[PDB]
Amino acid sequence: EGLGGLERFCSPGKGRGLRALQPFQVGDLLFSCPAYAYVLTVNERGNHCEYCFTRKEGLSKCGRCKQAFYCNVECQKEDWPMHKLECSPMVVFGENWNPSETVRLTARILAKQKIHPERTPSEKLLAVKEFESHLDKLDNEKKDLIQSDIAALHHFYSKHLEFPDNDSLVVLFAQVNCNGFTIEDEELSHLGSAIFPDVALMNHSCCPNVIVTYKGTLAEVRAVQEIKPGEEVFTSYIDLLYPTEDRNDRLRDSYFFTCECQECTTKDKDKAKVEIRKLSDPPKAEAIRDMVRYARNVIEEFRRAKHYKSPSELLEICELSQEKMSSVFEDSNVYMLHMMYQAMGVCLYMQDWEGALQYGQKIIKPYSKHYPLYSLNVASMWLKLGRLYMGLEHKAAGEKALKKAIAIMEVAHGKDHPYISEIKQEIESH
Ligand SMILES: Nc1ncnc2c1ncn2[C@@H]1O[C@H](CSCC[C@H](N)C(=O)O)[C@@H](O)[C@H]1O
Ligand code: NI
Ligand code: NI
Ligand SMILES: [Zn+2]
Ligand SMILES: [Zn+2]
Ligand SMILES: [Zn+2]
Repeated sequence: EGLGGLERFCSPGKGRGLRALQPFQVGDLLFSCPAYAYVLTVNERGNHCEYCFTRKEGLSKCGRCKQAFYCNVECQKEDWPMHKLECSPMVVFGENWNPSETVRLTARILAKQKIHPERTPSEKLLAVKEFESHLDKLDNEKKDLIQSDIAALHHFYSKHLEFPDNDSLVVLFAQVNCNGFTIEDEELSHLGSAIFPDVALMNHSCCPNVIVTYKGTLAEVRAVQEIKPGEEVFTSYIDLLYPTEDRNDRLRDSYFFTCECQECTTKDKDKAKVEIRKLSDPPKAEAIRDMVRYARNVIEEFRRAKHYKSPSELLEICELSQEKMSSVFEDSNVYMLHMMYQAMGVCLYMQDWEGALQYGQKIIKPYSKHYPLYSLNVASMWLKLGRLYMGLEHKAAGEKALKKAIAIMEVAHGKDHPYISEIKQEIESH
């Protein structure tokens, strides 16, 4: 089956890719991909529906496990062939049931291949079986991690799946690591993980021409730039706030390729991204190389500390790190912004609304200067600052920030996306 107005071609040096045949304007929808296989992240059960992802109050709990909710019984029955892979296992394993989301999603992919071997509507251009794996590029540490996931798959999903051999399972796992998507809500909060075959056919660019948004469990690809007939459709696979070197470190590590787009070539946004303090005695080169090294290393240590250190301690880390950095860097620097965004999140947990709003206010502007025009990160930030304002009863400011969020969202999600009608109703109440 073909996908209208688009075409799968051979992108030189980028393997298989998707190009446009007709023109697409900013905001236009390229295509929609129903999810081939998906799973709702554990920290969201009860909040969202396990079948359609609809966010609602009062959802039908599952009688057997009491850990899976639905809007009604049609969603419960419709989700059974997939939920049964964990209902009983969740009750029998109890506190020992902790498969990694990657393992859960892969189990669902195996169940899907068994129930529907034929090509699905989610595979009109690219098929799950023909996914790029990058297995020959794997080293021993990465092969060891894929081995731990195969051990988890067998350990938790043996009641129903018919596993092939380790050769086939390390391939599928490499394929999921290369083409698996993560679903986020209107605030970029993680909801789940899914497999979107046709969507996984678009290569990466740091200057993307399309954004992927989700309408429930449906992928929607909308043009954020003008796409002319014959030019490739490009998506951003990573967080575009960081400098070139950081971006490619993530691209090479996770996707086995070194981007070459205009941005990675000329590195225009790099300067402002690593703004140095216009001091009287401007910092020395080696001082900057040393500060970038320290910053990158503390990013990693904070990722590690978020797993056992109390919020007070984490906040102390963002403050002390921002202290030591503020001597070479400007607050617009992406490393100061990183520590600040993390601090704002910690305040959001502690329910220190005013502290979270203060940090947000400080972050938003540089955030706009660093990301593209239509960026889901910028929109979700405006959305968060807007709901912070409205919660605290700052109607004027909340209305301004919310309007900014709807500005970008109308392009990315389309003007009729339920998220937008929801924010508009959010403006008509406080
Ligand atoms: N800009 C780019 N430069 C080189 N390779 C790219 C690229 N963008 C995507 N890729 C390749 O695309 C894979 C992502 S899945 C995207 C489609 C892929 N080209 C395929 O034929 O199946 C990456 O692992 C990498 O191999
Ligand atoms: Ni996770
Ligand atoms: Ni991706
Ligand atoms: Zn539902
Ligand atoms: Zn259940
Ligand atoms: Zn790039």
